Amino acid sequence: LFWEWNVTWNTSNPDFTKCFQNTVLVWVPCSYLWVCFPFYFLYLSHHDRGYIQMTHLNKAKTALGFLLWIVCWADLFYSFWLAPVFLVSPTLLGITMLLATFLIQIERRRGVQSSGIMLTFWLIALLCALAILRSKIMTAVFRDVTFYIYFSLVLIQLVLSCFSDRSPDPNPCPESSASFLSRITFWWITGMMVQGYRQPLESTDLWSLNKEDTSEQVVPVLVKNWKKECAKSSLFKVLYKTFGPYFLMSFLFKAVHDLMMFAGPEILKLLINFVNDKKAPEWQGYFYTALLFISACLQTLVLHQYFHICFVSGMRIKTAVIGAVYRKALVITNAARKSSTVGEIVNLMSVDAQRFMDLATYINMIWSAPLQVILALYLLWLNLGPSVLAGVAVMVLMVPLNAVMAMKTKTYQVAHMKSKDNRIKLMNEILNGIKVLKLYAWELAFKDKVLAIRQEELKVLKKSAYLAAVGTFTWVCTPFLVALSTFAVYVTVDENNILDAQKAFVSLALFNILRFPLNILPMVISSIVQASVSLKRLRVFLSHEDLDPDSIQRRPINSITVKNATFTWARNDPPTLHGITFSVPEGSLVAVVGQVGCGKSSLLSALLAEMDKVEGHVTVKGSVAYVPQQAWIQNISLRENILFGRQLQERYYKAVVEACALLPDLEILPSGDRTEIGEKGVNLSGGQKQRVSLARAVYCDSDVYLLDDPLSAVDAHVGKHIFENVIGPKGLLKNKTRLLVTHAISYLPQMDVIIVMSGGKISEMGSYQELLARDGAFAEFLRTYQVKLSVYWDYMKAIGLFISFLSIFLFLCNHVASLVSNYWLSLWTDDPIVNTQEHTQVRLSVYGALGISQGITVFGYSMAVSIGGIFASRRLHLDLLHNVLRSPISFFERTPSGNLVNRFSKELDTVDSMIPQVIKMFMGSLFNVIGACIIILLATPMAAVIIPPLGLIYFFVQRFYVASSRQLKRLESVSRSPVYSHFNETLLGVSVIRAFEEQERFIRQSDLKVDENQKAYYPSIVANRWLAVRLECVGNCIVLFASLFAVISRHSLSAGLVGLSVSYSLQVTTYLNWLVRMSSEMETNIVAVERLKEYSEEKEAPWQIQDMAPPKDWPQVGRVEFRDYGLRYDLVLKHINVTIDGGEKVGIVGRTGAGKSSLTLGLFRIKESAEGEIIIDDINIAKIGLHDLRFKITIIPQDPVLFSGSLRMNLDPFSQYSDEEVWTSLELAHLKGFVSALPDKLNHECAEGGENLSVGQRQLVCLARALLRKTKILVLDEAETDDLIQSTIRTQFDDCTVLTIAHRLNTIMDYTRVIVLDKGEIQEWGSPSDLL
Ligand SMILES: CCCCC/C=C\C\C=C/C=C\C=C/[C@@H](SC[C@H](NC(=O)CC[C@H](N)C(=O)O)C(=O)NCC(=O)O)[C@@H](O)CCCC(=O)O
Repeated sequence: LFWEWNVTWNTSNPDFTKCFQNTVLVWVPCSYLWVCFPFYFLYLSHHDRGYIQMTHLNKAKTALGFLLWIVCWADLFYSFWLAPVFLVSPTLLGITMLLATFLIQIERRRGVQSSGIMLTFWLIALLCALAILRSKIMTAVFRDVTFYIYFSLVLIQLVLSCFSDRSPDPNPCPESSASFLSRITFWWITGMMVQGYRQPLESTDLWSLNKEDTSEQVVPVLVKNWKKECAKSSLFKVLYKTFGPYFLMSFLFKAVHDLMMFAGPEILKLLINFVNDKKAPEWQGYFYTALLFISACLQTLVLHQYFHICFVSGMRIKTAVIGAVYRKALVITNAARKSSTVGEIVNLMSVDAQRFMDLATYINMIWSAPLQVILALYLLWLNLGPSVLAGVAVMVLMVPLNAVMAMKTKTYQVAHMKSKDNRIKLMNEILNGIKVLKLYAWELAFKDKVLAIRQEELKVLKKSAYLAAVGTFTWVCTPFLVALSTFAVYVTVDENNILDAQKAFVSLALFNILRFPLNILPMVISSIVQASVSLKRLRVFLSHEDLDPDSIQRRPINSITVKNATFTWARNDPPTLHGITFSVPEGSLVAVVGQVGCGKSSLLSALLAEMDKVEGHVTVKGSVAYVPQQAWIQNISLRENILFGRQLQERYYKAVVEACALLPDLEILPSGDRTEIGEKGVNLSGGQKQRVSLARAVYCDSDVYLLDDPLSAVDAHVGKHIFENVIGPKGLLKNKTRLLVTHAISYLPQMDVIIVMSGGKISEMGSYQELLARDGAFAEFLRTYQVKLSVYWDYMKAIGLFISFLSIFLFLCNHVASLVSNYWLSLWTDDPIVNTQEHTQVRLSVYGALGISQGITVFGYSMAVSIGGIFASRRLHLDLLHNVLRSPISFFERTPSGNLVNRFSKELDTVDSMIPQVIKMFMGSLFNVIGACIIILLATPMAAVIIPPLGLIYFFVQRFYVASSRQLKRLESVSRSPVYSHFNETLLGVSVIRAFEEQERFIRQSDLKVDENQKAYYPSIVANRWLAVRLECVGNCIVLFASLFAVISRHSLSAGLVGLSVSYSLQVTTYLNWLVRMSSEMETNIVAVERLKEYSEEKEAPWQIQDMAPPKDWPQVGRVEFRDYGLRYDLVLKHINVTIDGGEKVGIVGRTGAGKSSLTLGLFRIKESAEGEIIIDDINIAKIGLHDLRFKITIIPQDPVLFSGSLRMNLDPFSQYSDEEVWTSLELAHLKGFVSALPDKLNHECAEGGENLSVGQRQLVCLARALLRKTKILVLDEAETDDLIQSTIRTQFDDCTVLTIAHRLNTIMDYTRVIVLDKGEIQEWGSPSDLL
């Protein structure tokens, strides 16, 4: 009377036995709350949130828990008033009920608004009660009424448990306040999604993070663990175990998900067996159908809990890594600073942290993928037998083959990356010197130079396309690669074996499962190798030696005290300052004096605890303001540069700004002091950078100032003014202890104390007059001296219509072939079993041929698609480059250089890497979903009525997801860049920050910048889970209906038709979610194509008109004639009617604001003539093509910008002039001695802008360019080597006509026929003799 099959599996009324009802159905819920409870105290204790108040809901639940216990014990009372189960079961139920009410009580105490255990437990109890209820109502007072009361109370308790209790910024994330049901299905983001449909998302209306995802909590925890280990020993992975306890729930969730996923094919086997057998009740089939849907729903909920936990752990890992690296960068010693690069360190933060999030999502595969394949193997084995091994051998041949590919893809990126940077380093060199480049027609040469690098880069992309082809091939047809071999061996080995519907289709479903773990595991292994590579970098960085923090005694308010102190720049390097001793009293001006490399700047570095103190005692008293030699400028506005995170005082600020003589600099700058100075914003001259640095130090109002050569780049008058109003005894810092490093004698007599040193050693310090009287070292020193479809059509044109249509045809052929192969397997399964099947050889051969066609087609579209991607990228980059180069300088000056150089990099990276792969994934998923839907209706046509409900809801999520995700996927991208770009700045001014003691402010700044990025990132990773849960639920509904419609119509179809319909239904779930994701990725990445075709409407005079082309000797004499010239800019140039005769030296004089320089722009047609007819000799300029005239006229600009490469490519990019001409021109440019000195001869590799070369040399190289050009018309733009360049321009260019715009009248006096420009008009036209 406990368990039989007659009343439970062979009867049309599926009733449970009486004993089963009273034993197992009651042991399930009571025992469910018994194994988790002891484990629930762990969570309830470790995690606390206060206590919830006394509410009616909490009490209602507690009172019903008391009554429920009574009712269950009331049964024991009546039993006490024969059957053994009538004693233990009621008491056990009462006791577990007493545990339930105690649990809601303690959950109130521990502050859990919504409970998961107190919901699943009631759900399980309800289902058990429902089963007994149905049985008890089918049986029909004494003990039944107690059960009805129990069931009603349990139902009301379950309904109550759904509501969220009262709680223990104006925009907190609803993560914490959401109930259990909302947390399971991620419903709390729905509003944020739906708002994303009408109200465009902004960084302000974004949620704030939780307390578990903020830098202030995640970073100090990892820092403490890192400190504990170092002192304990310093290994690293040991520390990452801290994330383990949280990451541990991922283990349980993945373990549950694996079994839940494998419960699918078993139910499919049961269903196929049911359809095969005629003598079976319909309720049996309905049971399997409902069980499959329940299993799928539990699987998806568990999987998306696992994924969310895994993603949150990775985000925390990134946050902790960023925080730890930033906090360490402020403490590492000098040698460690130089051990890396301000560049590599930033790249370490940018790459290692991202790799950790990238790894986290699939690190669990190392233990899950093996189980997800091994368990399938055993299921396949018991289904088929030994023939499985012959299949798995192919699986063996798949892992290494797939791994080597993942090995190649790992390395090819490197060969691509170094090729990309080499391009992007060159493009800036083009963009910085665009005017000089387009002054004498270097557009083509540099275009070809860039295109060569582009081709070298595209070779690697072609190789990566060939690799990704095999990768996709394996991913797509690994299931069938296994299936064909396994079925062939199974049929061939033995004649007696019969392949029915259940074997073939359950094995096919199992292979569909095997597909994922097989092809993800090598990718996980490669990612682990990369992460372990990055771990070594993080180890060697975090383990760096921090500089002694107490080396310098910083006593709060004899001002500076040094006795017998020797300092080093490294532990093993020799001392730089040997045995220094000096006492600087309060409010005294001390000047450090020495030669180059003496040790002056080292003294100020040592007073800031930047040098490594090998011995001594330093007692700097009070706050220190450091003015470094190399000025550190924050990208913030000039006002905040001077303020330096300090309260603004209008009177003090306005006293500081002009005392540094920053008023003219404020005037020239556009926005004044609100202008964005720094590398990214407006560039500033060195002297201006010094003034701002000094102004910042003066505003900081310290007592001790360390001025490491503040007046190096300021002019003599500006320097004297600054010293008078700032550093001098009658300036701003009169009472401040100033210690200045100088090599200028002009202010030395005003200094109170002069510390003169030699070779890092104190050498007879003293006051100026006393030192002069002593006549020693100081005397010697003094004596020394919604995307539109048009974008998609444009991209498909860029690929090429033939390639695009061929790729589309090959997908259709691949997917039709796969569908036909599966249908053929379905026909094979249900064949006359005439003892076995006789079509075996024929059907096996046909199935093999279809699969070979499938594989050949798959490798086909990828190759076409992948090659089409390369073709489109090549054409897009070429078009962009041609449009930019042909564009006038007005674009360059109007559009920011940063925005333009963004597309030359990010857009090309997107088109080169992301777009083709996303198209492949999107179209593969779309065709798989369409094919599965097609098969569903082929097997069950009545499933068409299920389309409208799903097709509506699928329409909504698809409409709600992409409209919102594109915002977040953008909001994150624009927010992660300010993080690293901040760190770089912090890395440039570590010494300044430590001197001002502003570590904490920058720590908070970095924490805030990381938190903003996380705020942008977390909603996206929750939107992924939201979308996936919705679409997986849709897929589970479609599997439910597809199985149900086969069950109801099992007398018209075959288990094979069922086997195929349900098997494809199981595939629909994992493909709908990826289809919508890939639609989102397409709608986000295809905008890059629009950004690339933006400059399509490139606009300058067509080069080489070839219709009015001039003769070879166009400047026959060089007769220039400005005939009523007017230059628009309202008119800078106006009423210009001048004539410069051939071979007549002519200069242009004028003040700032005149049309002097603009006149040169007129000669080279930089700006089109608003009204003018400039004619050289007998030919109009406006008619001639640009290149022609730009080649026949030469210019020596203000600052010659030398381009990266060899000197010969600088002189002659086209290599048109012979080597003898280059040598002669270089000799004639007073450069033969220097140019012969480089070991590379003419191939000297000059860096960006010729940093290695001096300014004089670069000027002479530009003169050499002009001389090598050998043209009759030459223009000069004048600002030490002036004597040399002036003599050289006066030496052999007397034959040629030279215009000269000089800000100095001394040189212009030599040139006859001076033209003076007052405000664009010709004020005077005649020789300098007539001028005076
Ligand atoms: C892509 C292969 C090359 C191209 C092949 C051509 C066409 C293939 C057809 C369909 C494409 C996609 C199929 C399934 C997704 S499936 C998405 C993936 N897997 C799961 O959803 C986990 C479920 C799985 N069954 C398991 O074992 O847990 C995942 O981790 N999602 C995380 C998230 O939600 O963000 C995988 O591609 C994701 C892996 C992508 C990757 O890391 O390269």
